[PDB]
Amino acid sequence: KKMTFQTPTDPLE
Amino acid sequence: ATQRFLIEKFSQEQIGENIVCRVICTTGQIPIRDLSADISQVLKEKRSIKKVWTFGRNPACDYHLGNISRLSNKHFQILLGEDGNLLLNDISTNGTWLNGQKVEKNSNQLLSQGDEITVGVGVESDILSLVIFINDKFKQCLEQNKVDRIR
Repeated sequence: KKMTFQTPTDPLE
Repeated sequence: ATQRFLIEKFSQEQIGENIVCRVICTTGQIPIRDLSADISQVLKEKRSIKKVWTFGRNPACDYHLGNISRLSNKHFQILLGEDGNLLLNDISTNGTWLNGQKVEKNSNQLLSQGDEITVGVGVESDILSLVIFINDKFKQCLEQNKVDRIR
């Protein structure tokens, strides 16, 4: 599965 | 006659049997749909809210989009009630946008005429816009908000 980001939360940085 | 009726069907009787608001994607991604609420239920039920629509990539959602990771199952939700107006409730994991202006999630906002909601913000190439069309016919009935008890 690794990391199937169902919905990315925008990696703000 | 069906040939002409098919064309005439567009101009003839205007749609709005009990339609609240119509969602139309201008960016060309999601198929147009018609949101509606029963007047009797709204006029009879004078509570906090009447009927609310949930939009997103979820097949449950009152609105089924295409398939954008930037969007959540239920990216946004629309509520109908109060009195004779409409409210827009964002419910996305990343956020819901209004004409380029990001609004507060799970927050109620006063609907706008032909308003537009943008979603999937983060990448200029990963944003999707949506246009909301308010039914003039519906507003007419709600505008009066009077029980048609006249025989």
